[PDB]
Parts: sequence; C-alpha cells; structure tokens
Amino acid sequence: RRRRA
Amino acid sequence: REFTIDFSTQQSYVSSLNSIRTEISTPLEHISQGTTSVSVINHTPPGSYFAVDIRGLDVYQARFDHLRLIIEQNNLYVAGFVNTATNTFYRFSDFTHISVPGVTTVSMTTDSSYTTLQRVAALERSGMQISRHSLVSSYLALMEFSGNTMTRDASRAVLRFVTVTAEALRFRQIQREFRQALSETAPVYTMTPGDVDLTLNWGRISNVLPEYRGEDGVRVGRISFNNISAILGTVAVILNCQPECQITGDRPVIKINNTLWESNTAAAFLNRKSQFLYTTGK
Amino acid sequence: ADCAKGKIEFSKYNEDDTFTVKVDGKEYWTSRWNLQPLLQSAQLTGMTVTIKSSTCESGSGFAEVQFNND
Amino acid sequence: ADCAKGKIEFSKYNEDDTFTVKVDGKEYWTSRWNLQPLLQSAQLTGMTVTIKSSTCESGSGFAEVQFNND
Amino acid sequence: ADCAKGKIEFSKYNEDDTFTVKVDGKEYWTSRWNLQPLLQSAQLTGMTVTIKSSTCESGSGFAEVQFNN
Amino acid sequence: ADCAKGKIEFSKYNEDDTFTVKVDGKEYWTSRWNLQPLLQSAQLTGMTVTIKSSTCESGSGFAEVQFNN
Amino acid sequence: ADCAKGKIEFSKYNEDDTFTVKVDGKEYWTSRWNLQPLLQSAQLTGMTVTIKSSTCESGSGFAEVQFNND
Repeated sequence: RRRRA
Repeated sequence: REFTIDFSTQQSYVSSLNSIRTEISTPLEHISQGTTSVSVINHTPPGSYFAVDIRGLDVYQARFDHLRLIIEQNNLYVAGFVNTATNTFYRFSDFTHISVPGVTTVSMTTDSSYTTLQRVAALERSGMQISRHSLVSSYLALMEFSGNTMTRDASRAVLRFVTVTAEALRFRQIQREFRQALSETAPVYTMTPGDVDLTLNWGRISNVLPEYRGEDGVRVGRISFNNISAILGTVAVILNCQPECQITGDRPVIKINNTLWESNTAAAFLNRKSQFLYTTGK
Repeated sequence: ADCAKGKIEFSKYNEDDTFTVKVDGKEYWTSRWNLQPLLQSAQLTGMTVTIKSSTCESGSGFAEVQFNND
Repeated sequence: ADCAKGKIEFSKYNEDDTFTVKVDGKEYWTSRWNLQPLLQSAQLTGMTVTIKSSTCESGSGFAEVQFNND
Repeated sequence: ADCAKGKIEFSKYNEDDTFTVKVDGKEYWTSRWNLQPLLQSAQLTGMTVTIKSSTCESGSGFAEVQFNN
Repeated sequence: ADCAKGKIEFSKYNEDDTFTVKVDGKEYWTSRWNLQPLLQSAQLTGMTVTIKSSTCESGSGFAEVQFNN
Repeated sequence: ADCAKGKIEFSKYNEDDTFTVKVDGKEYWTSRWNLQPLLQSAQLTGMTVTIKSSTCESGSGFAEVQFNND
C-alpha cells in the first residue's frame, strides 16, 4: 500500500 | 479527544504539537532526553480518532476558525476534514471505518494517498511551498469545498495541512523547518526531498527505533542517523510495532559495525551474485 | 501501457528461469536476467514498481520496469 | 506441488555448485545459480518462502520458489 | 566534468536495454549492466551519486559515476 | 568434515580471483566465484559459517559451506 | 605490500569498466569486476579494507583486498 495522508 | 494546533507563533505551534504527543504516545526508554523523545503511539482500538481544531492562521485572532481535521489515532492519518460552520465531515474513501457522531458525513470518492492527492492537486510535495498566506488560502479552499470528489484546490489545501499537522507530529525535522514560516519575517517553508523521504519511511523507521540501544548510528533505507541527537532532532512519534510496520520477513534489525541497520536494507544490497556472472549472463 | 503501479506482493522464480512479481493483484513475468536481484530488492524495501507492457492481463510478460522511492 | 512453506532454517553451498535450504524441517537443493543470493537474503531477513517441486521428501530438488511477505 | 550530484530519485530499466536514473532533476542512462546493482543499491541506501561525463547533457549516456555515503 | 565453525574474522579477494576467509583461527580459500558475495554477506550480518571439506589444514581449499543466522 | 588501510571514502565506476576506491587518502583502481559490489557493500557498512599491491603509489592498480569488521 502506498503512503496515505 | 480534541486538541488545538495554534499557528499564531512558533511557540504556540510547537506547544500544540508537544501537547498532542504527550497525550497520545509514550517515550522510548532509550531515545529520551528531558521531556523530548521519540515516542510510541499508545494502543487504541481500530477506528479511534482524535480531532484537531485549526487556530491562529491570523495571529491570535478568533477568525479562520471553522476547520477541524479528523486524525486516526493509531497511525496519525488524516481521515478527512470538518467544516464546523456547516457541520460537515468530508471523509476520504480509505476511512469508511471512521465514524464521527453529530456531523453530516460526506463519503468521498477520493482516497487519501499522496499519489492521488498530488495528482488531483497537480502539485508535487518535493518543492512544495507553505507559508502563512498559503495556509490561509488552503483554509478558504476547504471552507468553500463541497461535494463528494476532491477538487484541485482542496487537494492542495490537504497536502499543506497534512504536512504541517500530522507529518510535523511524526517528525521533529518537519516541525523545525516549517515553524520558521510562522515568524514575523513570514518566510516560505519549502518541503525538501529529504522531508518527503522521511514521511515515506515512517513505518520502516517505526519498526527499527524500538531496537536502538545506543549504537553509533541507525540506517533505514535512504535515512541515516549518526548519533542520538540526529534521531531526536528528526523523529518525534512512531507507530506501535500496525501493518505499516512490516514489509516482508520478521527481522527488524541487524547490527553491523556498531550501526543498527534495517535488516531489509542490508538484504537488498547483499542479494547480488558474482558481478562477472551477472553482467555476462544476458 | 502502464499495466500496474504498486508494491510487490510476492515474487517467484519459475521453472523456465523467468521471474514473476505480483503487483496490483496481477502477476507479471520477465525473462530479463538483470531484473531478478533488482525486483527482489524492491520487494525487500517496499519500493513502488511500475510494470510497463503491451498487454496488462495477469500472466503477461514485461521487459520494462520503474523503481520508485514513493 | 507446494512442498514446504516457512523461513529458511539454514542454507548451504554444495561442492557440485547446487544450493540447499532447509524449510519446514526438510532439506531441498537447487541448481538454479540465480537463487543462491536471493535465498540467502531471504534467509537473512526471515522471509517466508514456498518450495515447489514434483517431490516433497527431504532431499528433493527444486527449480521454483515463491518469496512471500508473511 | 560533473553532470549531476544528489540522491537517486528513481531508476528504470527500459525495453531498449538501457538503465535510467534521475539525479537532481535530470535523467541519465547507462547500458552497463555492472552499474545496475550499484546504482539501485545507491538508490535504496540513499547514497549521493555524482554522474560524470565527457559531455554532460540531459538524456545522455554515462559510464562514470562516483558513490558517496 | 567440519573444518571450522564460527564467525568470519576477515575475508580477502586474492590476485588469482580466489577468495579467502578466516574462521575459528584458520584460513581457507575457495575458487567458486558465487561464494564471494555469499561469504561477504555472512561476514557482514554475523552468520555462523561451517566450512566443510575433504582436507581441513590451514590454507586449504573448500567448496562446501553452511550458513546459519 | 599493504598500500592503505581504512574505510572507503568514496568509490567510482570508470568509463573503462574499472572501479576506483579512495582509502586513507589514496586512490586505487581495479579491473576485477567481482570487486565492484563487494567494495560497495564494504563502503556502505564501514568495513575496514586493506588494499594490497606490489605498487602502492596513489592512482595505481590493485587486485587483492582484505575486508575486516570493527
């Protein structure tokens, strides 16, 4: 999973 | 719980962040000086959040005061934003498990990934500028926002506000670099590639630092700390090691020549075969 | 086409000596020998990889890949 | 068949240049040269691997292995 | 001369058997397979690389590069 | 025979393209090139290596070695 | 002879496919390709290396190098 804000 | 982040001065801003950190996290025994530490987020059940009221965009004035951020407590992700004038919670698509009582919840089509937000914003974080003026503009964009799908200007606003709230909570380096923009000089903070790399390595750092026992340095991917003051000047709050703690394998660290390495990093440059055989074997 | 952009969910060395990665829920194989350690390093470090190929169905082959830090 | 899934308990370079790993209490050898560094790094980091072969008794050969993120 | 100095932003292997790295906002490529593990290792460990060439130019090939921690 | 078991005290690339390791006070060399990265990795990460060979006198060759974390 | 002992200050891939390292203030190059990733690993991890050669002038060649940990 790519980085979440 | 609800906290305020007050942007009036550097003092008010740092004091706000320190209060949040004290309430939601506990210092590491081996990375703590005085009351300044690398702290681990206290366990909370999944879906627990805290609210952050934004204040002080106009220094010490009770205006621009209708924006609240909803932050998932275990991972410090911004789940969305609340317009307190309209009592409306705009919630990113990856946070349907976060329920806020008493508000109208607008479930958005947009997810909170930096990839999505940067695309919709047409704004890359590396080189992104943040000033007091652009935070006022961001505030106004979020108060004007309506609907279920993020707009360009709302996405730019979220990029700026997440950087100076949640990412600053995580990283004392970002707190230190950004806070200069709050001074009377009103300079501009420019987010650097190194700032961005820190945010992208937060989970990996979180898995490594609980193992630190005074080694001469720490190496996590592209991130290097050469002493305890580098650690403390850079990192403030880490995950409780959550899925972001592990990429693959089950070994947090390897100690090599009195440096604590993320095991995955060492494995990723030690998996080469003989160079002559690699290059001739086309 | 940009077929997939994501983290490597697993990798596999195949009996025909090609190498498979699963990205975005789809499996892609490559016969490029140079890529085997590079793809494992990406998996180990959680790199985002972009698989580029003329067909994007699971089971397609590729020879072009980008390695990102984000 | 999927013969063994788990961490590598030891690895061994053999005099005939094959390479042995012990997984789930059973030893398996491979003649695939490229698997030697890939398996050692998997071993180093505690990566879960799945050995795939026609026979699964300890002492069997393999030419296929999956590197998992478990 | 020194064409570019910095950390590697991304790398890419291309269908034409070239290997691209982006350094300080500019893309450079090499066809030396020796450099693929060296550059990717530099990328994932955050080394500072200095691309050197006879004729520095964006989108141009290289085969001299310094590596610094 | 288990010639030596322990940590690699040093490794050395030799002018004849062989590779030497010192284990448990004794030096051994191998001509197998793929053992060069495997042994250096073992040295860097603190693996216990078991050198196995027909002859185990100091300065002898080997081509079988076990690696343990 | 032992030309230089210390940590690698920098390494450099050269256009003729040789590889240079700077150790204790002196530069040495090697044409042995196998040494390229090994020296890189040594540089990354702070190994103490000993350059060995019959000519020890800076800018000279080498093909023997010892690797030591702390």
